[PDB]
Amino acid sequence: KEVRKVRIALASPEKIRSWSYGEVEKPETINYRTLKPERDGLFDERI
Amino acid sequence: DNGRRGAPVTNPGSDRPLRSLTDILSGKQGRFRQNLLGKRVDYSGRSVIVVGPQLKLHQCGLPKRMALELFKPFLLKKMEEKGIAPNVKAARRMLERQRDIKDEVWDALEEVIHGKVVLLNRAPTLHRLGIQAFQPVLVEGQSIQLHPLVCEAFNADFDGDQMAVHVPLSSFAQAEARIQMLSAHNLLSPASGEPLAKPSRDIILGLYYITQVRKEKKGAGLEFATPEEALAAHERGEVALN
Amino acid sequence: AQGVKLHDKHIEIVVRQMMKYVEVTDPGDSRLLEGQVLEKWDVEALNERLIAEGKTPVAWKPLLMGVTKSALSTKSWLSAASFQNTTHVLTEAAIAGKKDELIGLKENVILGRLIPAGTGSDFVRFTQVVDQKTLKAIEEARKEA
Amino acid sequence: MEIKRFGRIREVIPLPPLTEIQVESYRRALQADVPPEKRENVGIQAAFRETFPIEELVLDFLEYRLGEPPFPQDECREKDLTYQAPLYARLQLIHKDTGLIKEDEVFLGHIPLMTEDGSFIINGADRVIVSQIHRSPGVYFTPDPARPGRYIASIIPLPKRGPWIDLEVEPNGVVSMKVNKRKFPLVLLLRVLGYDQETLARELGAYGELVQGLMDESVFAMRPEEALIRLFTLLRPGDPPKRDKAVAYVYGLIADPRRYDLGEAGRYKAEEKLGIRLSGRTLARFEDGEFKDEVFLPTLRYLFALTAGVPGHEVDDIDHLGNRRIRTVGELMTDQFRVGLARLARGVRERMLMGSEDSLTPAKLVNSRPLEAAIREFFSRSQLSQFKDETNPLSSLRHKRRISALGPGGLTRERAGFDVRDVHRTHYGRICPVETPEGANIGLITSLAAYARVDELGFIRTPYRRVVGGVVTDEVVYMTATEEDRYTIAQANTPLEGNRIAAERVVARRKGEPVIVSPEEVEFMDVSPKQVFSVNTNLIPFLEHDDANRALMGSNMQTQAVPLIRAQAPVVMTGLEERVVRDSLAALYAEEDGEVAKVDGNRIVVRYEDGRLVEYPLRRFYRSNQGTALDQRPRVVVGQRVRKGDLLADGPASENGFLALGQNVLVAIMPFDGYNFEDAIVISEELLKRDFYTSIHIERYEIEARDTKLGPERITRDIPHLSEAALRDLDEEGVVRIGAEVKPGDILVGRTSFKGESEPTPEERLLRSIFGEKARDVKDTSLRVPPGEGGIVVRTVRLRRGDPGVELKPGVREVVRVYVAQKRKLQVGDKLANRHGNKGVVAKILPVEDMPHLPDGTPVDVILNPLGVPSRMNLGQILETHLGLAGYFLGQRYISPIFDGAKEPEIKELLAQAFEVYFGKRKGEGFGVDKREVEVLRRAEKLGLVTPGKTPEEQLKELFLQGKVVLYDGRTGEPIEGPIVVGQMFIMKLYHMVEDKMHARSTGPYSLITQQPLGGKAQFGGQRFGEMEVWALEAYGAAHTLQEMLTLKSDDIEGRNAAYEAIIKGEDVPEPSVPESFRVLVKELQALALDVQTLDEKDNPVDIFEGLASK
Amino acid sequence: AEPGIDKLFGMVDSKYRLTVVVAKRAQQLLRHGFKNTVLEPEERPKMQTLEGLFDDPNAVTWAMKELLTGRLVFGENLVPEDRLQKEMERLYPV
Amino acid sequence: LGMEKTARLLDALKYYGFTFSTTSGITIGIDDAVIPEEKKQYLEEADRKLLQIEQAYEMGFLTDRERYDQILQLWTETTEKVTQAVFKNFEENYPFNPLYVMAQSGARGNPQQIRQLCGLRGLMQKPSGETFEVPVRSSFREGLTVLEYFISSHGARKGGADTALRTADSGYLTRKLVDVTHEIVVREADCGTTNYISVPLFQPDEVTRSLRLRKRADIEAGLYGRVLAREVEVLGVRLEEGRYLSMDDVHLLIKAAEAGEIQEVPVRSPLTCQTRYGVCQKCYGYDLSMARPVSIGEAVGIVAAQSIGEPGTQLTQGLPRVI
RNA sequence: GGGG
DNA sequence: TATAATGGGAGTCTGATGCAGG
DNA sequence: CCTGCATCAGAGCCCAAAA
Ligand SMILES: Nc1nc2c(ncn2[C@@H]2O[C@H](COP(=O)(O)OP(=O)(O)OP(=O)(O)O)[C@@H](O)[C@H]2O)c(=O)[nH]1
Ligand SMILES: [Mg+2]
Ligand SMILES: [Mg+2]
Ligand SMILES: [Zn+2]
Repeated sequence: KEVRKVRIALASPEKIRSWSYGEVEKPETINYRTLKPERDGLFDERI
Repeated sequence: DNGRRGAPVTNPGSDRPLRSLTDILSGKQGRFRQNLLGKRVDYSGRSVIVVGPQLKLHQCGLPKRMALELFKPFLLKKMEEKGIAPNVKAARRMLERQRDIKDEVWDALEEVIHGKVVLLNRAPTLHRLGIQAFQPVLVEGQSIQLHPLVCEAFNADFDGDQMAVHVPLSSFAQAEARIQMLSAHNLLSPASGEPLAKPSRDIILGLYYITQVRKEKKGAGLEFATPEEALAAHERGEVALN
Repeated sequence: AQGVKLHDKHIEIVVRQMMKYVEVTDPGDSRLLEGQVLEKWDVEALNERLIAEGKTPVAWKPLLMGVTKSALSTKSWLSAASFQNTTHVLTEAAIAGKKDELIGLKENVILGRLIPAGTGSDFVRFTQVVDQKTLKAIEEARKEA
Repeated sequence: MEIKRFGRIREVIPLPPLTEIQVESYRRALQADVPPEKRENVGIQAAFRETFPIEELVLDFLEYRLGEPPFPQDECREKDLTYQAPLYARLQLIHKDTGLIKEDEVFLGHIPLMTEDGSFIINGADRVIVSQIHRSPGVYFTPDPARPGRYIASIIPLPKRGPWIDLEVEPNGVVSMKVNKRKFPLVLLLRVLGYDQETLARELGAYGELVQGLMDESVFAMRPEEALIRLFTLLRPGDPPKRDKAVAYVYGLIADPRRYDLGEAGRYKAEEKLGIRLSGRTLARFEDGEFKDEVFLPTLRYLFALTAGVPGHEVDDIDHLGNRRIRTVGELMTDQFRVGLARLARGVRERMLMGSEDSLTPAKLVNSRPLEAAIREFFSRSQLSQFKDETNPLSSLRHKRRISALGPGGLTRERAGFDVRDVHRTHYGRICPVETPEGANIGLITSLAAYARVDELGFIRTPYRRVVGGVVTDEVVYMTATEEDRYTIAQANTPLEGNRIAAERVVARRKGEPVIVSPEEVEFMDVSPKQVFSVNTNLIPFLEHDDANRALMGSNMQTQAVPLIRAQAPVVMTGLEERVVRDSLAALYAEEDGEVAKVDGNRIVVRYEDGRLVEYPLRRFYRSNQGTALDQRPRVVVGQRVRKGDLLADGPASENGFLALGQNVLVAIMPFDGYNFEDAIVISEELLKRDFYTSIHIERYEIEARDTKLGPERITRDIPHLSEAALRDLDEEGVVRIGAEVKPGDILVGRTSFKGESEPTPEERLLRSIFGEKARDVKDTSLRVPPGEGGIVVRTVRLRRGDPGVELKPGVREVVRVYVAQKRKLQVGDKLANRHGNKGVVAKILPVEDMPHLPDGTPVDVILNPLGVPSRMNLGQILETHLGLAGYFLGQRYISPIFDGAKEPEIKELLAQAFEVYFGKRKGEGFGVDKREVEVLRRAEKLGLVTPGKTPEEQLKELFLQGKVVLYDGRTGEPIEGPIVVGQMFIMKLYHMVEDKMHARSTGPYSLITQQPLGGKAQFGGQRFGEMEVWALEAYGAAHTLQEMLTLKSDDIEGRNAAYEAIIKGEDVPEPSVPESFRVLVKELQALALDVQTLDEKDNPVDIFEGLASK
Repeated sequence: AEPGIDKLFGMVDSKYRLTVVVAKRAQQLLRHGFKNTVLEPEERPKMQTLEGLFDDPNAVTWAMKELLTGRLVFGENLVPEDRLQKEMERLYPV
Repeated sequence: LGMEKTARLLDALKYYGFTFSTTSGITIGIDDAVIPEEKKQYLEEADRKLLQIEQAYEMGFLTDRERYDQILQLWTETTEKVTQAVFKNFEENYPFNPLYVMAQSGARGNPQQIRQLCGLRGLMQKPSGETFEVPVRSSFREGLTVLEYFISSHGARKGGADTALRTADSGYLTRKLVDVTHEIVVREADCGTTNYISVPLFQPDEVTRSLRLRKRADIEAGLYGRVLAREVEVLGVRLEEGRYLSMDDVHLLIKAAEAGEIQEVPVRSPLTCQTRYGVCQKCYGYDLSMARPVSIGEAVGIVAAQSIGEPGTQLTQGLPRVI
């Protein structure tokens, strides 16, 4: 189907959670030795 | 929104406020005015402009080295149709090194650009004529050649100005450019309705010089009854021709 | 005075946008509030539905606003949010649950769409070309059961 | 050839050392050549004396010393090292509790040293520190714009050394004080100083209603201690007003000679303005337990006396160059030094609390990291520390004398308005009125005037000759702006007989205002016209004939002249071009008298009278910051007898010691077939043939081989899947051989890098299996040649780890540098200009047979369109050509000084003498007047150019005195229908050359977040098609062209991949899809907790992520 | 100037409608390899190579020339769009 | 003849124009800036007048304000006088002089620039805005004095800074205009409105306290290319409802007005158009670049913003009044 | 800072 | 993982609009 | 009711941009 309109509206905390693929539990970014992402951190591939 | 309320959060040992979500969306550098209402584009180039008196109003000088890059995908396809390379991948490998470019490749590019137009733009683009379409004429050399009559709409000099080139890709773009955007199809100002491409500078200078008439002081308004008397008076050198 | 020939035609286009809006003096029998600001078109459109519904129509006032304020008030929130005052525009839009109908140029530019002007206008957009050979060829097979 | 100098002005003093503003400022700050006990308290010394002693325990400062540089200047530039000296400081530790004294000399890091010519070397690159103009500290009184009869007194100290103060007098009648933008009644502060109602009444009172309006009873109802506590609660709400805490805050803000610094200039301006004498640089004191006022009461006293209209009280003009001072290199560096020293003190006081109050020496107590970072921060990143402009020797000389009003402690771009950008009357003789940037920075950045020097306080001074009676002495007095306004100053060109003023009426100035005055009233006189203009402006001959807007372009562009291999000095000079080469330090001179023993391409050895055989090595083909070649050439021969100060080698862009920014060419002023249109220039192919306007340029290429987690990058000659044709010019190790021609695409340094987990996809696995070649462990990362670049490889430097003297940044095994040179012939699109501001690009190169030529067969060099002259009003170029015509035939060059120059009659005498050689040769050679010369003469008498009734020789000479000659068109052979102006002009080849600027891209690199093409030629970027460009496409209604710009040619990923595939297959490009930078916009609004929904006509959601983001 | 551009603006109610007819026509020609053209062999636009004369590859030039002849019919709702595509691919293959 | 031929005409005018300019023998030498004999006379006249105003000051007849004001007026008139002298001397005694030829034909130059070459430089301005009483008597041909040069530098710098700060104000202005009008497009042929606007051909004049004809170019700017709202008969010509006014039609209406037949013209205008989200063909009028009715779909709002914004650069109230 |  | 230690250091100018105040 | 008065959000384009 073709895009005819763009609406913008407030997002409930339920909906904010409706988008989310996981909770970021740690301030960690990536592992200092392997350089791969830290599990449950900001770059985690599981999320 | 960082800095909105209270002290802006900074990285340690720097005065630079960190760039928050609000700063990314808004402002001159923001998402809207940088990447959304305008963009950097492919199939474009830029160089110094030089005057090209010999061009017709619908033409521009385009350096061959610039044209080879802008039309590179077209040049690859055409190089296979004739025969300079076995396939598209090998043809590209040949253009990579400048000494691997043979002379038949230049003839190949000429076939490609036939009838197509390119866009010339010079900043600042103040009205719709800051961009016009021209059919390119390949030239040796590193300079763009610009037609004299269009310098006014562009506010172009040859004091070192540069212009940008763009290649409309599709049949649709090319049509819009050749009909709507061609320099020769826009001769009058959309603002005043008066002529825009019009004589100026040397052109005016030459035409005024040949159409001005001499007025000489030697004769100084004498009366002569018969015209044959007058020619005689001029023959004596008493009265000037004009 | 500066020696610039310019057609009034253009200045009138802008001034027309300056007068685009009105302020309600009495709602009569409508949902509007006294002092509410709205486009002159929308209240004229509303008033023929009221005068055709018989209830007393909305009383309105001419309103003159400069180009900046006028620009910020257009119904399209993508136009306004890309201009200026981005947060303010966007917060009021998100609250209202605003819908951008993609009427103007900037909205469509942002989405990368084919703008509603030139070759993109709906007037010229759908025009077809066919050669007389193909026109008659298609025509003969279909003129039957 | 002979050099004929005009002008009657005898300049009593030469130009000062031109880079002295740099050299003298820094030498004064470091005082490295002064013995420590004899140092005055200034610069570095003053910073130490200010920060120490450090209280708790007491650490006291003894003295500092500067070592010698670890590496010489040349070596530093090579290795990307900073040219600097080790700094040590002797400190004695005292225990305020015990008596213990431990003393040691602690190492504080390195300080960068200035070279002889006034520049720096910071990480291998030569840099300049630009002086900063700003408001002088002191006490100023300006009118309050709101109330037309009241005034504000503002006390402004040196930058970052205290708050700004405003003393507005409020509508209620009480005198208010403004500090840190907060206001309160000033009476309260007066009581803290220990003032009583009597002192204020008796001192001031004379102003009936004003002094009584300051009086507030509630404030007097408390001794000086209670009033101090009361004020503190106003300035710091919520902080408990403890008596030691309040004293500390107010002391540090007002009386502390550490946290509050008026200038040394501030002290003088304050003492002079208010008629008081200051004991120090602070507004008040802490003495005998209470506060004692210094400034505040005299400042209040002057304000009331001014409001009342008392004689001797005036408002101050804040743009006057007496109230505006310059902050030079030493001062800028010292400010950053002072900050770094105070930070180190924080470390000292904090360490005097933790870890045992006894077992500490000064060496363990001091961490120098804060000091080193502050100095390194200033030199590597301040916005007054700039990459040196060394395009040609004049470029750097001008750079060092620039004055900026921008930078850390000055105006911003968005923060700046008209008063500051104006040319003030006091700029006369001090700041050049011409040399300023055109555009946004106009008036903020300027150039030091030629005869000006900056005094010890920081005010610019200019020389004038004393005039006693009517006799002009030779004693010269350097004056500040404030002191200059007292006297009556006659113009420099006023007629003189001997030492006597010879005119009955003289042209003079009183406070910048021009006035006619009798010789009895003349107190001083200008030294020279040269003192009013910058160094670049002084290089423009016939400047008195050029409109200022164009003269500006002449000045600025000489900075941009590229050094030419055949460079020559102009045939018409101003007489400064000799001094500029000498002060620049580009050339080379003999130290003492002597005889030249040896002369080489690489070196010159001179035997002096002393007997010492001093050897001067010559810098040959060194690459400047802008890539122009700085190279010195020998000017003497073996055995030549030289005196002290005679030339040994010529530097770049200098010829026999005169500044050579260009070449002298024979020019014809006339339209040529539209190749002249709108400033373009037509040139003769004869110029390239004889290598005029050819310049050498070097570009630097660099590559590192580093350790990775996947294995080492290696620089090797073995590169996967490349033919021997491709590797031919590479040596054994993978480096290109010195003396090879390299063109775009060619390998400069071969390098391999280990392949990522992209370890070849199964598609590649099967292909590789077919050919029976194992997929290699390493991929070809070799350094190559960018599009459009290339040349001859002239040098290679290779630096590894584990070689003597070299350690790279962590992880880096080796660094290779390749220097590639090119000889650039003039070509179509390169840019030329003369010294009067005529500038244009070369649009046509005609073969010599097409060039217009003189009757005797000589073709002209340049054809300039006359349409450039009349609107521009730069006529100096016209007079320059005429005197240039005479000089072409007489074989001479001239010195015509500015404003005291060759005038029209004198040039006419010279032009007539030339005609004899241009014509008399012919009459003797057995040729008479030409047929075509008569036809032109016919046309000329209709124009009133020649007088009717004279022989052809008489008429041709009449034209030659108007600077016009007969010119034959090489195409037709027929004459130009009129006589044409022809002569010798000095024209330079500027730094803007098409080879550098031509760029184009089909597809290329994209940005990380936006996926749009990158910017700039070096990244192979795309052009920016911006907001205004979209409007252009919109107004034309070209929607599909516009949509292409917004999608397939930028960030629409599916579309751009698909579009390329179509062009190489011969299909048409597909209709575009959603641009990726819009998807970024959507997700960024979601990060702001806003729901952005694309909808169809039925109001149902449309998924633009094609299922990828939904669970 | 494009040849006979003034006559082309004559044929349309809106200049932008001219651009669409031309653009769409050029796409018809490219997809079908020019063999649906209404031009005759001597009216074919030619291109001078180093070898010699060949057919003008630029279909947009072709479309304007074709339009000038009068043999093309332009308007709205002339034929369902999909059905046109099949009849043209039937008469002049790809 | 139309566009295609006009392109050919333009290229032809281009071709021959260049060729003749080269062989014509146009040049500029220093002697081509001709100081008129009238200059010395006009300067002598100016000094006796200035001396007379000084007598009225130190004798207390006129104020400091009055004296300064009178001096500026005297020197303004002397400037004008010397210009006419430059151009009269050129026309009568040297009509093919290069400076003269370039200025008169419009190739380059204007009277005031030529006056600075051959005349006096004239009055220069102080850093504030008030003018120096002492003028620069020299011309670029004669050459200036360092003091004359310095006095002149002040105005140069102020001009340069003014222009720099103006392009930003103009630039910003243009961006506002595009944003307020961007949605406006010609969306249909006729909205059907019965409304219109009456363009006045006469402005009430204050000096005559009655009426005078508006200036030509002004009327052209209000009339050319507009559709007539009602029929208009003047001088026996029928201008019908719905007719686009040709430039000739406009000249006819001006002539009828000079003859007292018509004082104002009913005309369709975008102010009164009823089209939603844009205008219609009739209320817009000609597409001025093609000198013919605008095509439906032309993005007219953008063209209005660009037409208004582009001149912003060159405006000396000035641009602040427009904003 | 530099180009239009 | 145990003497006792108890409150911080630091920097222009325009026009539009929503607010505590004679 | 009206007016001072602050807090905020604006201040041209493209290219080198020498980190
Ligand atoms: N917007 C903008 N334009 C610039 C800038 N720098 C240079 N320009 C261009 O510089 C050009 C100046 O051209 P001029 O040579 O002064 O044009 P002119 O009116 O003919 O003046 P003369 O040539 O002396 O007669 C303008 O067309 C501008 O577009 C800039 O920073 N911003
Ligand atoms: Mg220019
Ligand atoms: Mg120009
Ligand atoms: Zn309408």
